[PDB]
Amino acid sequence: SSVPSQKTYQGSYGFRLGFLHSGTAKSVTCTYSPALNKLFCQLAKTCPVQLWVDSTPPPGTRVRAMAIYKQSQHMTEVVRRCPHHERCSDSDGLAPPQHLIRVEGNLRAEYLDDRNTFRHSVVVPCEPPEVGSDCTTIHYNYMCYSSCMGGMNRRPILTIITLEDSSGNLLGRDSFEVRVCACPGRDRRTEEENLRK
Ligand SMILES: [Zn+2]
Repeated sequence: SSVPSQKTYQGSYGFRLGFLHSGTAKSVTCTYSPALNKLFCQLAKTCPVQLWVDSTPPPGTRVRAMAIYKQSQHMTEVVRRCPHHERCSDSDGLAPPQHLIRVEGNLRAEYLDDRNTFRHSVVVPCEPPEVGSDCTTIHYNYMCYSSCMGGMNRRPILTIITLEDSSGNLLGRDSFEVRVCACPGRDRRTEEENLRK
């Protein structure tokens, strides 16, 4: 399948992602490494991602998330749940069982299977920040381990977040690598040490 662009693009509204500072304790379920631009998270745990804009986009703007393989030799392969997890009885009523990425706690989430590329994505309406806040947050879940056989199979993935208008045209784009693993704090520490070495 053709490969979606991963080029960072702030666009007219100054769109970019942000992440909370969670640390690398053994108790951490989700931690983001700025040095690696990489999120480490446990299976099906809440991953809060901040959406930042310099100016408010029009009503009907939406935010889409999609996973692609990071490595050149695999980026044409659709990222999907492995044969085991796609048959898990863990439906939330909205997400198709094949989709790796879910949005948690948003009843207006929509899930797309692209008719031409067959890629999966999940999209929600963009909303203005609440009273007293400067950004909005989306809660994502990753429903397969990076290591799952017959699925990601230890291959790294990227999540691409796109800001879109009501027709789906591109307004902004940002991305981050993801590792879904049992011990995100330990793995983030290891990979940051390797990068230093
Ligand atoms: Zn799996």
